[PDB]
Amino acid sequence: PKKTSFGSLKDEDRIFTNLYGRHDWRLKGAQSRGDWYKTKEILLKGPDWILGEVKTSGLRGRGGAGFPTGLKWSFMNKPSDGRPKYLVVNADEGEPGTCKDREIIRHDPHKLVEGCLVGGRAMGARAAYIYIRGEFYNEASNLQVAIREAYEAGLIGKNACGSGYDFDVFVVRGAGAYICGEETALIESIEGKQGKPRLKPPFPADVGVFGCPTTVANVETVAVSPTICRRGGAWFASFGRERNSGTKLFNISGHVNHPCTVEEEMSVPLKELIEKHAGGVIGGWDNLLAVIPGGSSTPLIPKSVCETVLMDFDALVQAQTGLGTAAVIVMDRSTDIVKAIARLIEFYKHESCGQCTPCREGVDWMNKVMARFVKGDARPAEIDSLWEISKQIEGHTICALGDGAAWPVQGLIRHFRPELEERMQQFALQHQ
Amino acid sequence: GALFVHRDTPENNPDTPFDFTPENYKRIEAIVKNYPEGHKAAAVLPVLDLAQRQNGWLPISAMNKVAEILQVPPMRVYEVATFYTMYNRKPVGKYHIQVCTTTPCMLRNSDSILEAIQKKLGIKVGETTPDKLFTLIEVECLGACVNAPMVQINDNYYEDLTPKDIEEIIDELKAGKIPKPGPRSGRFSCEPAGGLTSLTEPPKGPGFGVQAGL
Amino acid sequence: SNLIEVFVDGQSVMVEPGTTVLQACEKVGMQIPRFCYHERLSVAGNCRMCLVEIEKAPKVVAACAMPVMKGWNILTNSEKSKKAREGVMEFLLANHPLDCPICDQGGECDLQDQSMMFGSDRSRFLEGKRAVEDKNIGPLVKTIMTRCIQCTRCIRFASEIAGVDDLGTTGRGNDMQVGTYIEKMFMSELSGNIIDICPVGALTSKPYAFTARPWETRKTESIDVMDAVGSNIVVSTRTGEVMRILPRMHEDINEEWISDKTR
Amino acid sequence: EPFDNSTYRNLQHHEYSTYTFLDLNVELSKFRMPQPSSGRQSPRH
Ligand SMILES: Cc1cc2nc3c(=O)[nH]c(=O)nc-3n(C[C@H](O)[C@H](O)[C@H](O)COP(=O)(O)O)c2cc1C
Ligand code: SF4
Ligand code: SF4
Ligand code: SF4
Ligand code: FES
Ligand code: FES
Ligand SMILES: [K+]
Repeated sequence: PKKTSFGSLKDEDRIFTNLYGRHDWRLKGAQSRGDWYKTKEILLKGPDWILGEVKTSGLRGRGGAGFPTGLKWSFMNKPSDGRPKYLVVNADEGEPGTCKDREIIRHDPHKLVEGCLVGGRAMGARAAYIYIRGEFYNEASNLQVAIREAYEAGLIGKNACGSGYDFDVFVVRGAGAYICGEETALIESIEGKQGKPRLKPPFPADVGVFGCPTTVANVETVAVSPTICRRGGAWFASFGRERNSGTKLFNISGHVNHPCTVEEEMSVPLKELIEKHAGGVIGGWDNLLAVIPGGSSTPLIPKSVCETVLMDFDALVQAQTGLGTAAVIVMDRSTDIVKAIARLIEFYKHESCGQCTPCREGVDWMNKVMARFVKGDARPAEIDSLWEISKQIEGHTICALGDGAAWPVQGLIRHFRPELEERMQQFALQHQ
Repeated sequence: GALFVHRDTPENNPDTPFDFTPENYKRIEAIVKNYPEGHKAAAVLPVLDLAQRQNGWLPISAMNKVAEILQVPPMRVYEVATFYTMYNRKPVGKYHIQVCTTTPCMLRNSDSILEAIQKKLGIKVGETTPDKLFTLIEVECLGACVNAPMVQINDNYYEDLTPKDIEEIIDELKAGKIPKPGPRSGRFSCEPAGGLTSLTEPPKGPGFGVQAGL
Repeated sequence: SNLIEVFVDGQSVMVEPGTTVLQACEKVGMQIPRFCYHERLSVAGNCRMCLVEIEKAPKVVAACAMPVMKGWNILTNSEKSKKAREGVMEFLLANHPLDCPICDQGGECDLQDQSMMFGSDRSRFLEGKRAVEDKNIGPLVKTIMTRCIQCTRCIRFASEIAGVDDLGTTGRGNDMQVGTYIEKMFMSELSGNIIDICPVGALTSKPYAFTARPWETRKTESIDVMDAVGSNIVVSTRTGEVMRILPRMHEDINEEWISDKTR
Repeated sequence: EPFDNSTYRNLQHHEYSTYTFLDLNVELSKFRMPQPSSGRQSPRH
């Protein structure tokens, strides 16, 4: 009735069986691994059944939102209105520490296109625009090879999978931006204009790409969608805590012996995951200083929090952080925490699209202030000023990049203020 | 300098000779046909990228020529070129060297890789070699963070880099030999160095764990 | 029958569905502070000063773009809104140049006046300000682009009321600059109007540049005679001399614009 | 045909070209069904 000891998943329930590219990633290998099997029956079941089984799965947005993917995808169950319906798969993967999208695309692309096909059918979309980032040129070419194989096999195109539905997938390359990862900015960049995000009184379900309805979904979420249809929401709901189901991927990087990727069951203990899959923190677990749970946007937590925390949405939310993209970055006692965070703010300043004032001016201001903090040329009152500034841009920006840049500062301040104090005192008496 | 105001120069002038090869033209029209009719302006980013491939760097003439074929006003084309980072508004030298400097890849001593390139090339961060072979600049996160410090040579990822390993890569480019894309270590793509902690069993065939219904 | 009902500061207001929060607040009389939102041009959202607190709602909404619905109490003077306005202006005045004594907008600058009403009384920005090279767009428009706040009012005006697409925004981040990239004069019969819409002294008039101050000129309404449209103008006279011909508002004849030959 | 889990068979990306992505995109065009028409030829027309 309850699998309290969540984690230690087995190979049978793993989705991306070809994660490390140890099997044929072409159509032949994907069909061998169990892809494109009874797809027509999924198509013939009807979009309501596809949406309904997603709610039973309790799938949450694996892109940094954690939204109830079933509820979100239900927004195009509305009848047709003359305008075409479009699906969009986010594949930017610009958040630091995030590598999962790269691996699925270049090692199991056929799952992705099938995900667009079943996803489009559920939401009634006409075509899927996979927005792969510009850097992933080899990945994009690998993705297109699978698309051509699917087109020749008759899985996609006119009468997709022999079910009457006509679905097409256009893989659109990026031109280099982290803000393109944002859903509305991605919708913007597809349209050909500058990649600034658009405000939302409206929503992509009503007004979106070319003005037609759209829904930006992460690569992982759509990729696991067909297997959810095959194995059921009940099978998917079995894993993970309540409201925390599924087997989210994990990108472990930083001061680990063997940084890697693993598709571990959700709500896994953080210590357990690092110990076996990654190999443990360099210099032993006691050498840990701080950990980035789910990417740069997610605030850091110290080792004391790291002692026992389940890797999921709710457990991290009560731990003053978020799951985000499950990008676990560890930082040992040899890591300059202030320098590392300042680099993250530097990245955010170099990636802000400059549209709204709080993100255009606040992030740059926070960059300059944090630069002084690294050198120590400041005063203790500046820490509080940095806190107020980070709150001023929080929730006042068009997209969640401003909140995505304010959280690391808030995370650093509330957990390493004595380190900041010591550095400033060190600067003070040195320059006497 | 990354300046966003183009001042006319003999090298980069609106009369600079640029056009599209016929093979590029059929590629362009296929790009435009991917988008719905009436919104052909959406092809600005891929088409402008096409001009980059056959020119290395795009001058103002390339950005104007993209405007004519796509009917987009030149100002909007200028917006896209300056906003996105990849578009080289200034000439670059053959192999473009991009080094990640974000925290996840810097935590594993990425500056050692940057220092190694600096020593072998002799070119300081930002400029280009006199023979126009390497253009060393730093870049933000490129996704491959679980892999060790890496580079983005031209259009290839070289992960799990090590200061001597990039020395081999540079001389291979200097001699014309292409370095193999992928990590420069035992790890193939992203697997743990010690061994496969998961997916050690043959994947189950079609129909496994499949409900009765569908 | 379609009129939905909202509570601007608690007082009930009848609003046509689809009405933005900003217009609903204007119905009572409260004018939400704004930079990017110009009534004639489209709505953008770069301003971020139109932010207001909706009752029992945790996120401050942008009144320039949010359409109201049933039973909303737009708390204009709520504390959270006031903190938001101070924060947004603090960012605006962070990199603004100290040109008030030498800026023509001095005395009629929206940034100046909104600082007096909705803004702090000091600065906590102990950094180095940014500077942006000037651009030339013709012998009519003063362009000190360092004072610009990227409200994109000029961009919207050029692409909507002028029809020519030569003003845009180049680059990202704080280094983003609004201009025309390649040097080119922004020339149209309505070119001089970008002086009026610009809330700061970034775009001002070269012929009148720093010859008078707004608080010392006497404004006299009149009718333009250069063209047959008969646009209503406000001729500003000081010490028996004519410096500026500003457009008036009529909503039928000239809306809020005049031709360059008129100005 | 084994469980050759010690081989990374995804090596096709090594021998790719500058124009590879746009090349097989063009070859893939014939499969694509006609795009929807928004009426006018451009948002400005
Ligand atoms: C600055 C920023 C960057 C983002 N980058 C990505 C990204 O690279 N991939 C992604 O899937 N979602 C990204 N998101 C989240 C999207 O905006 C959106 O919420 C999500 O893609 C929706 O799909 P999902 O529900 O499957 O996550 C980003 C958001 C922000 C604010
Ligand atoms: S938060 Fe930054 S990236 Fe997002 S819309 Fe505002 S300025 Fe652009
Ligand atoms: S634009 Fe306004 S704030 Fe800026 S210098 Fe002129 S008067 Fe002062
Ligand atoms: S120049 Fe004036 S109108 Fe144009 S964006 Fe800057 S402040 Fe706004
Ligand atoms: S951290 Fe080096 S690539 Fe993202
Ligand atoms: S008024 Fe709505 S953002 Fe400027
Ligand atoms: K002005």
